[PDB]
Amino acid sequence: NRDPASDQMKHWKEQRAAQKPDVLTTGGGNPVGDKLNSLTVGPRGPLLVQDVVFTDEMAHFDRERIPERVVHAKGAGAFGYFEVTHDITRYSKAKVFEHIGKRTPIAVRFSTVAGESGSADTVRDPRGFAVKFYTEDGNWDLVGNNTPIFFIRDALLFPSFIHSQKRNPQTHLKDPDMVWDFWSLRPESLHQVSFLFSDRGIPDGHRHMNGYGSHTFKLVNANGEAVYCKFHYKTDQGIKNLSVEDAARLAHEDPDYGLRDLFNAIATGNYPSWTLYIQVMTFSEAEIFPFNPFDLTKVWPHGDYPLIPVGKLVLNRNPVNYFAEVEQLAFDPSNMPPGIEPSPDKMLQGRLFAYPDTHRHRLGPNYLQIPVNCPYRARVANYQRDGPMCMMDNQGGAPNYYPNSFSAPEHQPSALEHRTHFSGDVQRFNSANDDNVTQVRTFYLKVLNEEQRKRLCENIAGHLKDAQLFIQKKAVKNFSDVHPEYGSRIQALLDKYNE
Amino acid sequence: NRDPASDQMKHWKEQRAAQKPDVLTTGGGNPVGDKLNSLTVGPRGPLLVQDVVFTDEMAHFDRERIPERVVHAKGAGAFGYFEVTHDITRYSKAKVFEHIGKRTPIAVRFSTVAGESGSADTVRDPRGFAVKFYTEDGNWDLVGNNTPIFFIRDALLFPSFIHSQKRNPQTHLKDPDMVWDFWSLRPESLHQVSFLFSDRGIPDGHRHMNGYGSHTFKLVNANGEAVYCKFHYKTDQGIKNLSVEDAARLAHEDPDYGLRDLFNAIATGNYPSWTLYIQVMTFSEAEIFPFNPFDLTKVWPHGDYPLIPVGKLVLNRNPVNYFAEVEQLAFDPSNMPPGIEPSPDKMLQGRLFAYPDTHRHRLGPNYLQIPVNCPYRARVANYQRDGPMCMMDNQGGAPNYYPNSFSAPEHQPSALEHRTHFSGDVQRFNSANDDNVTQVRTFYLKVLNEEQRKRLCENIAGHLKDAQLFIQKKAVKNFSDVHPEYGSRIQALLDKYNE
Amino acid sequence: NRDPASDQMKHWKEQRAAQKPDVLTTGGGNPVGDKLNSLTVGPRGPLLVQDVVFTDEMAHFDRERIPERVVHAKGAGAFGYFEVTHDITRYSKAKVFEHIGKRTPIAVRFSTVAGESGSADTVRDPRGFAVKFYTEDGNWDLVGNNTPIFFIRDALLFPSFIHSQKRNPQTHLKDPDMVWDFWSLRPESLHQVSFLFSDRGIPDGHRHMNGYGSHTFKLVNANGEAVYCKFHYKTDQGIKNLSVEDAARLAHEDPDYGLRDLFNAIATGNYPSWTLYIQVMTFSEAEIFPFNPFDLTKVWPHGDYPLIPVGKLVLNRNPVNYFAEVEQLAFDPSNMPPGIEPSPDKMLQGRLFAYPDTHRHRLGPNYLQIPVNCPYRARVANYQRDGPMCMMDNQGGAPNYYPNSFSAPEHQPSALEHRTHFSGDVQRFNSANDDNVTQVRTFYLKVLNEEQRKRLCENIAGHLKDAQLFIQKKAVKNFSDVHPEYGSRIQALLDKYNE
Amino acid sequence: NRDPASDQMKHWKEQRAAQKPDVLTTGGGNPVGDKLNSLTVGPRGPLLVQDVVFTDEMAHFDRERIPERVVHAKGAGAFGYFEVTHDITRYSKAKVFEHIGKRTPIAVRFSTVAGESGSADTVRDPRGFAVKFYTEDGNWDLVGNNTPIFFIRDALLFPSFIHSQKRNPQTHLKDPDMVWDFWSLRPESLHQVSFLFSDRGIPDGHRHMNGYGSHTFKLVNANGEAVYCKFHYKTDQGIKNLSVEDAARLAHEDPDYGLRDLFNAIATGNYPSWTLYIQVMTFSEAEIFPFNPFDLTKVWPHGDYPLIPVGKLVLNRNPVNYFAEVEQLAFDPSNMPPGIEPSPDKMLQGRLFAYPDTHRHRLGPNYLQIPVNCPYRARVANYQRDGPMCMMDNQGGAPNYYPNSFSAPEHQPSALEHRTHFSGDVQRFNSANDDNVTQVRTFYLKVLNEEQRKRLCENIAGHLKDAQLFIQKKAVKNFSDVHPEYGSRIQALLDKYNE
Ligand SMILES: NC(=O)C1=CN([C@@H]2O[C@H](COP(=O)(O)OP(=O)(O)OC[C@H]3O[C@@H](n4cnc5c(N)ncnc54)[C@H](OP(=O)(O)O)[C@@H]3O)[C@@H](O)[C@H]2O)C=CC1
Repeated sequence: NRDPASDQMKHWKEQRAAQKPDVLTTGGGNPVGDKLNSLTVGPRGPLLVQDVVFTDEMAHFDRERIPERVVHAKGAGAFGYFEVTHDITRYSKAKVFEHIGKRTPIAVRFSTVAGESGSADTVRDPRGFAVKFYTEDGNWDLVGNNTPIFFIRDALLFPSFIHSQKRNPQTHLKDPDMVWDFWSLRPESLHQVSFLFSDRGIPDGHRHMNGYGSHTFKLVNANGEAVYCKFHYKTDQGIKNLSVEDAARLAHEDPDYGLRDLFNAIATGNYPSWTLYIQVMTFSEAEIFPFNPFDLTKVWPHGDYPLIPVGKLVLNRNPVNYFAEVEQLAFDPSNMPPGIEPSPDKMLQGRLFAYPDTHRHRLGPNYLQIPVNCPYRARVANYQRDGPMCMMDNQGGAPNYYPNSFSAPEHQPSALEHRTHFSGDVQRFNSANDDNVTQVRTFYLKVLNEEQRKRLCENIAGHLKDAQLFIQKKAVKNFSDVHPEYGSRIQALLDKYNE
Repeated sequence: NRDPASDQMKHWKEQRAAQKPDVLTTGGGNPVGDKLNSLTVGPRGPLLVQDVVFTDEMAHFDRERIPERVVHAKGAGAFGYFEVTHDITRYSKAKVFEHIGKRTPIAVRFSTVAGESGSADTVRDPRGFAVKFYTEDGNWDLVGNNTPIFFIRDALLFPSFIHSQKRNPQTHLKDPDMVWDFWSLRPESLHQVSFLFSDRGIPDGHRHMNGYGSHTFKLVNANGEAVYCKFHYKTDQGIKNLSVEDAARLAHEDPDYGLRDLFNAIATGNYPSWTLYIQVMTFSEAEIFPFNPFDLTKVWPHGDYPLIPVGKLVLNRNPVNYFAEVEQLAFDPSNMPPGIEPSPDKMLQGRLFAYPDTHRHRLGPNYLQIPVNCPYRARVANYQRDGPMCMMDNQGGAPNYYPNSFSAPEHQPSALEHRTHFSGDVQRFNSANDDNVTQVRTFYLKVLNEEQRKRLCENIAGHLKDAQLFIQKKAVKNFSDVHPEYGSRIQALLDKYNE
Repeated sequence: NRDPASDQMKHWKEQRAAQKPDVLTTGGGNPVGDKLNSLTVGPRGPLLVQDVVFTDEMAHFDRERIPERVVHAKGAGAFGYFEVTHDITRYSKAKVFEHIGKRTPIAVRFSTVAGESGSADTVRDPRGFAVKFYTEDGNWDLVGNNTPIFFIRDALLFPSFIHSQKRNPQTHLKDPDMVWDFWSLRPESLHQVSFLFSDRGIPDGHRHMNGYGSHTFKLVNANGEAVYCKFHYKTDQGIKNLSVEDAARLAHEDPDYGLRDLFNAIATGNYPSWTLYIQVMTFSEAEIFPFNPFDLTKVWPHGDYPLIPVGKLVLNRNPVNYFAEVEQLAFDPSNMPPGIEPSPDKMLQGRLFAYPDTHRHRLGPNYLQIPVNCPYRARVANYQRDGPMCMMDNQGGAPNYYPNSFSAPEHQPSALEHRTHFSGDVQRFNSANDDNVTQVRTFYLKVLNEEQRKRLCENIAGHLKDAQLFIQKKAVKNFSDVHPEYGSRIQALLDKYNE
Repeated sequence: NRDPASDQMKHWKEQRAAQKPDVLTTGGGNPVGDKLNSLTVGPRGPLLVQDVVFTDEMAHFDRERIPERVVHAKGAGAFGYFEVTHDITRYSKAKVFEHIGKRTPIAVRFSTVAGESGSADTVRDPRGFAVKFYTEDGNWDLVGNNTPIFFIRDALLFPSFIHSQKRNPQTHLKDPDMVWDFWSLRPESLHQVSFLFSDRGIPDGHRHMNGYGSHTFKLVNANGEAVYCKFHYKTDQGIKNLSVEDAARLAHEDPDYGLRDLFNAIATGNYPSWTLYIQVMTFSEAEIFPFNPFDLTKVWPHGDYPLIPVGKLVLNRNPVNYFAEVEQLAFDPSNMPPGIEPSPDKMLQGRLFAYPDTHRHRLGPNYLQIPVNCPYRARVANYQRDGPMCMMDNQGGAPNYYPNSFSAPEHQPSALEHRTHFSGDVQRFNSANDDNVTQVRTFYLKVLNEEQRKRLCENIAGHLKDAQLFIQKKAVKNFSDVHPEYGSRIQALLDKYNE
């Protein structure tokens, strides 16, 4: 008698004992007479083409795979609801926030960043925390991480950053020279790197970590007034981390530790939950903010910008088929219902394009008609047609052009976007040296105690150890810019690692 | 007031008059505020990425097209039912023939062969007549033509034949040298070419032609007893042809003559129907048959093997969305319910591989989950999993391996196929010199009268004249092998056409 | 003996006449022993799987087709050169214009707009005129039409317009009600529609029509100064059109009239050529221009902005394999070498995204690695890696991330784009009511003579007659906004055809 | 200084030291002026579509992934040559064996079977060992394992078997009951399962293991005489394994232990070499062989059928780009040059279909035109045309149909297959009850010593304990069917694991 996950097949048989097993059929529904023996000429003769039973199964096996996610490939999924606990209709007119008590079905995916489909869960890396809201004003995808910040603040460095985080193009091995050459040349990453190599770099499962929308977003109320915001969904189960000692053992003992823990939790009625908060910044407060309010490498301090609670996230359902419901999950930051809008955040702007595009590649042009991705709580009506694997009535014989005098769907003026005024030059602005150390200086000295600062440099030194000396001296110098003792600790550890 | 086809949008709006038009939404279900004006900076400024309304629409527009069919690309569709009128249960145990009165939902596609998506309907070519039967034991695709025979009798020559009937690989033009160089090198085409260039080469729409399964098929009844058979669909609307003169006029006046003719018919309640007949040959009679009974270039003469009535095919429903319902239609001759099986027809054996193969490319690995391709009157249960665009529960948490101790689907031993034993060396047997002339001589002398043979040579000479003299003399000689006068009539016209 | 098009294979054999025929192989290069006969057990036995010769040919045949172009599917191709004849280096620093006499290889594709792969060439429609310049600064794609203007001025209407021009989503028929309903609700189409329905709507082949960039572009010289421009590449063969009477005859007599004609021309040494002009507008003149200089439904009058000659485009080579060379051609308006840039033209803005997107769908992620699409006169080096069907060294073992301390490719600061200043509310500005008639009024009264206007109304009336009366009366008033006699001439024709 | 693998970028820079960095261009070859900062409106403004530098970079990143291999996903690659050292031309007429001393370029891929792209290398599993021979008669793909046998002997069980070895359809976890539920229901796997859980289940890298073709193949010499054969390709480095103790440790310390080991070896001049042997069975010996000579779960004993040496395979070159050269490597067992032919092995027959099929999905229809998949030592000439991503001239304007009178490729009668005679009922013959225990018994009793048997049982029990008890005792029952002492040593241990 084992954990509920391993008893998956066992329960399925029990859940069906009263029923008789179905007739085994071909993909076309034709009953198979025998599926253990190939159609051959004589007992030791060759196989026939006429064996259409064989081909139909064999061919589908051959196409079982789809391209994995280009980032965050290793993933865990769950389902539940979002429930409003406070009224913030003064900030957002989004129906998902309409009144206290309102529930919205959600879909959540947890993931790592660099690891592939088969990688270990208990490794040092950021963690994905994507949430899909099935609202009546369409689907809302809040694709956030377990950190309030990221390593870079311009989307043009994202493909580069990821490459450096993955495998060498010739050797196909993880190479720390790629890792630290990038990080040391781009000191803006100092903030997020400090987070990653801290205790929270290896969370104890998916239920013991916080989530952040990271990006500054725009909220718009009914009168047409707008504010900026941050999304924080903090763990109700409490922050708990794994030791570098306990994370490494698990890496071979249970590669899918996070997958198994989440599944076991929900299956056993122990439902994990998060409390959704926001921070709010007025357009006025945005212009006087000491840093760039849309810099993804920046946080909003809690003292100046307190958390305003909105609701609860509860995961109370395990997926039924992992592939069909979790691996085919597609999240689009461009999915924003009326009342929630993007800020001019350089990184967020890039994500508005990238995600729908990649889903059309990874899953298909009509990925939005896949059940788990469908906005099934909205009525989709538009002038979009066809595409590979078209799955519904394709909107019937409805007029497919707009405008028309034949009463096909109409635009909704209520859903017009907030109008902002901008001015300046149209060119590429250098953002590389906005203040990269001040908030990092704050994190190191004020948030961490002396013991965590000690482990922080150790985790850093242990990985920086593999880079060339010129990359090392560059990294240490970048760290010294945060705090001299911080920089001197890492290199002090390095002088011991270099024998 | 006009024909029903053109009034489609008019009728669509009338059908909705009580309702108010829907809110125009994105694929993610988010209402759009305006879909007539782009998000720009100032009235004459640049476009913004944060405008996801444009991208989501445009990106979908970009992927509207899927590969057209490699052959029979130009198509017309309709739906209806198959109804059993006579008892043929002594020959087949197939549920589709179970008792008199039995109805099966069907799907029919009509097509030409060589023309691409935009070509004219009224051209000389064979015609497709594919019928999809939605039976309880899965789908039955009886994929037939308007001819009992074909141009070739070996599956390895099919790509070649097709290439020769389509466009020249350099000029992208129809090439008479490609067409007849082939035909003259493969005299077996003499039978079907004679059919093609007769009156029935250009049918007056799809409602005035017969359809044939062409292939000899196998029928197996409840006792496991087997016979060979042919399928015949004779028009209840009567054979009716176009003169080449009026077919040519319609080619520019109405490129979609056959498509609209069908649509207008059904919409005005005038439902087209065909009468299903069979011919039956016992294992005893097959071996004493003068020719190869599985030779696709051979008919079974009515004198020896008369038609046995089975039922009626009735088309009484038009497609609602052509693309979702007719362009994504997939017929697999390999889709055969218990009671219907393949003969050793070299060509039919080849078709068992090709169609499922091409559909996985054209539509996708999971093309059978598309509504019109789905066997919705049967329960698909098997150990096939995953694949791109997985659309249902993916059969849940059911055990995905076979055999298993967990009550996942089981084979059904009753649905085993009839067992025949075969022998001779396993080798590549030459089929080039089976009787190519006897049945053709028969067709020329017995079935055609003096005026139709006269037009037959005129229709042939009119096309062969564009081929080189060495090809003409080669083709004519093949026609001379059929009948001296047949060869001599063609050469008489060619000498005038050659100036 | 026949035209060069018909003798393609004939010449192919003679051009090879000295050599022995090559060994017929599988895709894996294995020689075939027999490709006319299937491997079976006994002369009348079932086909074997062990026949991998059959499978390999058939499997490839099954995948011969790729998704056709969403628009401009019916096409003719040629290759040649662009030669600079005049000096415009004071306007553009682009290498393609560097000195007089300089030649650059080009590729040209001709197309209609609405017709599918099999549709007729000689129909009333705009004509595609895409030119790809293989410059040292990368490829330059000038994707223009045979008209200086278009039907719409916002990219959000393009999917709408196209749908209206193609087949009904239910009946799959061309629908005059769809066609004019769009046009009548959108009077901005009045300009281009006026072009389309008089003589130049049906050009006599591809060599007797002009080409236009239509869009306003930006030119930037060595001093960093910018101007706006229009591209006109006018035919050296002279404008020549087909009458409605016989253009219709060719639709059925020779569906590929332009396809054959273009091929025949080059092969017989008559190389077609076009003379490239530009028009130039300063930023200052853009500010005083009476209309929106980026309204695609507007021309720059020759009086105000005279043509400046640049060079010749000459097509002097026929393609060798149509598919590999013309069907796989991908033109990207986003392909612009340093010195040539986009204006804030809304329609042009949309094309920057749309074209690269669909090409990744239609052809593939690595579509730029296809020979005709490859920038073979430039050195492609970047941090792009992998993707489906990667065909080269994949840039070797070079570092794939940027920045790096390992001497991977570097930015070229000179190649930065022009800096413009923009400001205004970020909002969707209504352009629906920009002047729709003035330039149209000018075209009607000043450019056309009395019979061309008479023929113009006939062609419109001949097409509009099939639409509903409310659509007719709506359209006529739109035409009346151009000129009272114009609307009334059309209306005089409609009242008798409506019996 | 570090291992050669880690110094890849260091060395890349050195090889380039004289050179200055390339001009960074778009995929279309246009140089980019700045690729670190985005095109925006104002320093803190929104992103523009006009930034095509960004869009195309992101879009290509979005499409970097292709479906990983459905099996054998985790892989290592190397290149070298095959050298003939002995004469076996009396057995085979294949050009790869034509004379002593002859060298042929090879491509090798090493792999696990079940693990995905991110899985650990040092796990208990079979090892893939594929060799691609680039012969003048086309490519010869010898797709073998590190075992002479397999778990099953019929192709219809392969997809089922694989699923059981992979992840649970709901929980997405490795599931021990799935593994053994299958294995215990199919006792033929006892042989391969016995091999797997012995020392050689976890080899010390890829250079310390043997390769086997496993399948019986056919050899044909010039006289048309045929023999059956097994390929045994033995390591020159000697068998060397990792204990499970350090194999578990290496699993988290170095996920790509084998990948790095292979690369490091080749880079340091330490070239791995293996010796190719064959076993030969005459048609006469096949009829008297006590077991099925085509049973993939059976070996040919060395005593009756001694090893005949053929040549050497040597790997002396590392890949330059892993993706282009190793991840896109495609092996087809159906790729067989004249002189090598398939036996009637049920499993091998299935693989003729499966591999070409899956590659058309994974890589593309035209995957054989990929450099590493291309038969560059052969001339591909045939009548195959078009398809997505066509990369050469597509065989020019050559005639695309066969037969033809225009001197296109001709079949080569020399390349006909060996002709065999067969007889029997065409039916599905049951292979479940061929002798499943005898050859396993000798391995346990005669080949293993007393300590290896002890560990064999420990490793099984260590893994089998996780399955349900009803599954365990059934599996244990199979082990006792091999030998009573073998079964209960295992059973003594499971009962210890059952607390
Ligand atoms: N046996 C068959 O299935 C067919 C036979 N034939 C040809 O007729 C010869 C004799 O057949 P037999 O059965 O002995 O005598 P029949 O006269 O009974 O064969 C009559 C068949 O010829 C068909 N037919 C009549 N005119 C044409 C035409 N212009 N183009 C194509 N088909 C036409 C009829 O179609 P309908 O059924 O509408 O009268 C009928 O099916 C055969 O050798 C064969 O070549 C022709 C078609 C099929």
